[PDB]
Amino acid sequence: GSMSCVFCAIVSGDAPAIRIYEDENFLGILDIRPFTRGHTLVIPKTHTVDLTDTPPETVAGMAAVGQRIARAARESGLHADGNNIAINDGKAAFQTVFHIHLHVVPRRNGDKLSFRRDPDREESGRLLRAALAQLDSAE
Amino acid sequence: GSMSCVFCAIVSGDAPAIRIYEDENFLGILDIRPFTRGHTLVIPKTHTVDLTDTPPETVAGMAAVGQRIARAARESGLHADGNNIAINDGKAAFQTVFHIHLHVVPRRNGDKLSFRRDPDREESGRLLRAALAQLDSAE
Ligand SMILES: Nc1ncnc2c1ncn2[C@@H]1O[C@H](COP(=O)(O)O)[C@@H](O)[C@H]1O
Ligand SMILES: Nc1ncnc2c1ncn2[C@@H]1O[C@H](COP(=O)(O)O)[C@@H](O)[C@H]1O
Ligand SMILES: [Zn+2]
Ligand SMILES: [Zn+2]
Repeated sequence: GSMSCVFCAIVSGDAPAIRIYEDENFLGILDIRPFTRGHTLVIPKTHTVDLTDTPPETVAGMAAVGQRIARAARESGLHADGNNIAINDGKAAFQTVFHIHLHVVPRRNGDKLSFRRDPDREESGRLLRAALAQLDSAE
Repeated sequence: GSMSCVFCAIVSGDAPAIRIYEDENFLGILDIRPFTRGHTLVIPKTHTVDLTDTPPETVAGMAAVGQRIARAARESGLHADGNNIAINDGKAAFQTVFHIHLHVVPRRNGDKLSFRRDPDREESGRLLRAALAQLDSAE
């Protein structure tokens, strides 16, 4: 899977990513074509393609991780006032990487975003990791 | 809550909706301003506002229900080839109803959708309910 799927390769540590979150089942990385700074992908470590073949428990967990990252962005040095959470199920819904995943796109009041390059993704990653660490400390 | 929040009112049976799904914790209804036919909102029966105050278990479950509706749309007479799942967390992310909810927007190959009126929402509801009933029978 690692040699044929870029998200499997990243999960296996065989392809590069700016990683911001990881647990037993999910990996959160920065998108390489961010809509906004801190645009994050939540990627189940098991390869399935979309909503037709992904266990509900995986979709459920992916959403929960997405929430955690959303909360972090809102308290982070990226100054998020909100977030768009998205799953693009199938090619007709804009799917281009055929390993299921969920987007967390940080938003800011008056950002005039319409639905793609971050001047310093490493900084955005560091800010999100610091915010996630802070949420962890508070619990 | 029912008199001050339109989604609470719908959950309480105090305001109209075309309902397509219901369990102990969630209600799925047709959006009144659909992006596509069968555009569905999944609404937790408990009122919370966004990702900052909604229990993770609720976000997780909302996503699972959204998946079920997505799968139904794909096998339905609305002919969905895919779906966009969205949560708009906060006003900065386009939130306009301040009771947390999740969008399932059916998509079709070559539909040229860009991110709003259904000629027959009752028909779209009937088609989704029939597809959901069919998924239930298969399990
Ligand atoms: N190697 C990669 N690392 C990080 N993000 C990626 C990589 N390849 C593709 N993406 C992103 O994954 C998303 C896939 O699109 P979609 O399938 O519509 O969610 C896009 O936003 C891409 O920019
Ligand atoms: N009474 C209602 N019944 C069904 N859908 C509604 C109603 N009022 C608002 N909506 C929809 O709820 C969504 C709220 O926007 P957002 O908060 O961005 O998800 C919009 O797509 C509205 O068209
Ligand atoms: Zn994969
Ligand atoms: Zn409410």
